[PDB]
Amino acid sequence: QNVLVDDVNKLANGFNQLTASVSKLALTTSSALQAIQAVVNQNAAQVESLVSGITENFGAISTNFKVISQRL
Amino acid sequence: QNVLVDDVNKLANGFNQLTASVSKLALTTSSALQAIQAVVNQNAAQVESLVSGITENFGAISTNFKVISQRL
Amino acid sequence: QNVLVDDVNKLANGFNQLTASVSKLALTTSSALQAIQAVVNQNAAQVESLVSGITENFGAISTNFKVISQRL
Amino acid sequence: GKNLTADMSKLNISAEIQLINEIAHNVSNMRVEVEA
Amino acid sequence: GKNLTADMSKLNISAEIQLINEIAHNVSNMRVEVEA
Amino acid sequence: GKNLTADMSKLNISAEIQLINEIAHNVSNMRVEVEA
Ligand SMILES: [Cl-]
Ligand SMILES: [Cl-]
Ligand SMILES: [Cl-]
Repeated sequence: QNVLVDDVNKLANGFNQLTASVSKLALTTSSALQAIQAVVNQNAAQVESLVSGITENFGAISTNFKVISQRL
Repeated sequence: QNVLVDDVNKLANGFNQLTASVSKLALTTSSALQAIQAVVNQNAAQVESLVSGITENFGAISTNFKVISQRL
Repeated sequence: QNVLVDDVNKLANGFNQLTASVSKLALTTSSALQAIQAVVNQNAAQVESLVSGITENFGAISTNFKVISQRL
Repeated sequence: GKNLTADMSKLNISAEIQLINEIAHNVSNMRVEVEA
Repeated sequence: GKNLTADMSKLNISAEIQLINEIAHNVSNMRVEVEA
Repeated sequence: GKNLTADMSKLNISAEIQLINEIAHNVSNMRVEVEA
């Protein structure tokens, strides 16, 4: 009945330690998630932009075959 | 030796608060992870599907050069 | 004043349970994050490698049109 | 040839990011002091 | 020209997702009641 | 035609991964024993 008072002290500090690091854990997870979202979306946008460019090229190539096939 | 009883009460509620929000933290992390997996894999599948299409086009273009180069 | 001693026991075990699973939570989150980084970066590298290849092809196609357009 | 279409998925986990930030604020405001 | 090949990696974190769901269930079942 | 350029972003969360590993080590070293 003397250790109870020390035990309450121990749990108190351990609890405040645990919450501080659960806090840190959440923030660090949040930070990773934000970076992933930015990169995944930008990489998607590039691929979309890339396909548009590839489609313009195939159209210009198709036009060239038609011009030369009839002008021949 | 009167604060012990109140202190046990405080730790009890703080513990049940902490577990509830650690629970929420895990579920929210799980939910982010699931969305990331779905998007990353779908974006990969598209690129794969895209390269197949680009390869068909280059083959058809290669065929056209050969037909016109020998038929000339 | 007899339940205090049992209550300290309960919080003790519940605290050590909570920390063990917060530990597991962090490690499992770390493991997901590592896999995501590896896959996202590799998929990016492939797209980059792919565009280089697509650019070589468009150059060779452009060369063919020029050779045949002037040699005609 | 073929009609290349992209149809890229975009990632939306803004709610999860923001809800995890709120958890990190509600914890850490859970310090437990004692005595007199 | 060149022989375009993709070789896209696919993400597999189903185990981590599921193990994190089990953690969220084992916590939250860790309420600590008291008294009489 | 057009001058295809990629400009792909690369993901860098090595610090977050490593800081989360340190959290998992600092927890779990937070066992609380008692008595005599
Ligand atoms: Cl950070
Ligand atoms: Cl959610
Ligand atoms: Cl694991």
